[PDB]
Amino acid sequence: LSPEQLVLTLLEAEPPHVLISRPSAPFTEASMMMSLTKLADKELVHMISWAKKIPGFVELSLFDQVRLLESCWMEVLMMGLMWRSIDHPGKLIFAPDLVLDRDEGKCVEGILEIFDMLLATTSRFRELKLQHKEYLCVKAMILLNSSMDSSRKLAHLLNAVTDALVWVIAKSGISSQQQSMRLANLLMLLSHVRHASNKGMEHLLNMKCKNVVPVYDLLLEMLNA
Amino acid sequence: LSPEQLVLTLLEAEPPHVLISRPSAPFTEASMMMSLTKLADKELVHMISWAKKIPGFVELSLFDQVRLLESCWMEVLMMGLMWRSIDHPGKLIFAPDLVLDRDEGKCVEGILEIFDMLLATTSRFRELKLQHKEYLCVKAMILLNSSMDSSRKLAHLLNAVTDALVWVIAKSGISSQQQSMRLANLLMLLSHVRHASNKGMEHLLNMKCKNVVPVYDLLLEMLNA
Amino acid sequence: KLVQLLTTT
Amino acid sequence: KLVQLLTTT
Ligand SMILES: Oc1ccc(-c2ccc3c(Cl)c(O)ccc3c2)cc1
Ligand SMILES: Oc1ccc(-c2ccc3c(Cl)c(O)ccc3c2)cc1
Repeated sequence: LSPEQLVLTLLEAEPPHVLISRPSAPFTEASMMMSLTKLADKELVHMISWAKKIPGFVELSLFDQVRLLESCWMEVLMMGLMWRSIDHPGKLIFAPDLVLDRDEGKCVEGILEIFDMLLATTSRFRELKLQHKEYLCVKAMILLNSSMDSSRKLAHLLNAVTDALVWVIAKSGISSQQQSMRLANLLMLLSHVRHASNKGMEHLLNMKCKNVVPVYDLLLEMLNA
Repeated sequence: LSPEQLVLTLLEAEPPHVLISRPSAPFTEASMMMSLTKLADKELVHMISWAKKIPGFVELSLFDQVRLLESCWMEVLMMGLMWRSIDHPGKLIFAPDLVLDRDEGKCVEGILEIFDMLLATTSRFRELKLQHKEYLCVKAMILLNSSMDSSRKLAHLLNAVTDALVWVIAKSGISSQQQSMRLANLLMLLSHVRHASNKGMEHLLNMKCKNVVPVYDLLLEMLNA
Repeated sequence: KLVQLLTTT
Repeated sequence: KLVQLLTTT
């Protein structure tokens, strides 16, 4: 499977946008967690479908496929989020009708922190001018690199995508030396996405223990792992 | 300042080998945790000096120097641990007089999980045959990228170390495609070192709250922040 | 559930 | 502690 065929396969696998309506009245702590938890749940279902379309994912053992999704689901969600808010500085596009402003994150006890590092990482992506094709690879890599014989298969799958990212970047035309630089700058961002995920899931866990909103089924299973 | 000269200065910033003055003896739970915290505290002092020796670090605003260190210290600690353990598979070389086996990490609850993460990421760097000069750049990058007007200096500095890591890889003489692949596999592991980091803190912070770990001034400050 | 979507869907 | 070691050598 050539790098371009892998990228084209990922493009096609791009999940459709989950539509959700912004509450009619101004957000409350509950209404918001309500909208974010619902969105996440629905996006998770689409994420599993997306994963089974990632070249060679289904070939891994089920227990592996499980560990990967269990450890990266928030990162993949936030990487998608950030991408959607790319051309909207200061704004976080959780959905076509659910646009959140950095300031609205105050109706929630300690989520503004999350919203800020999300916007920040986004600005970096915008600054670097992340491309759609690069994005598809970075997102697919997040899943495969969350390894946090079958395993050996995993290494080969992750290299395939890396070759794809390299292939895409080369097509930008920039000097070889610069291709290494962009490739590096894009990946260094994975840690930031990783951080937001940790403080994002920790926050979510707290809310549940707080009963600030109902978190069950898929959303819950993923929370505990 | 050429990449080669920048990597040299990093080699020159390398902190000394630290020992905890502990005579050979089987490890208990309280004896193990005190050793790990007493060691981390010493290394913390050496880490401050290290960063100060990183070109332009002192040139940063005092606020930045602090934020960068308060967030990456644990990662930088584990990164160092991994380089020292790279040649002793199955063992975690925290210090010459503090070597631990995966089973010995069972005395302490939760530690075993962390040990696995550290051992896994280590054996992972081992397969990639991590070169010292690569280790120097990576560790420097962990510091400069732990960030979540002055910024230009940071970015410019982070950029240099990145440019330095690319150089190191280009000198290995391997294929160009492989130079990109290697650079990629290396940066992807930072996510893992960052993961065993958050977990490491969580465990330590839990130990702190229980006053079961001896009181270490520098260690405590770094943990609270 | 997670396993369901993976193997049943 | 961190700041004094940062401002002294
Ligand atoms: O596409 C998406 C959809 C939802 C999220 C997201 C991010 C942070 C969250 C935090 Cl901190 C919570 O406490 C509760 C739910 C959250 C949900 C991220 C990306
Ligand atoms: O160079 C070093 C020295 C020490 C550490 C280290 C790693 C894990 C730790 C955990 Cl889980 C604790 O609960 C308490 C202290 C710890 C200290 C890491 C790198």
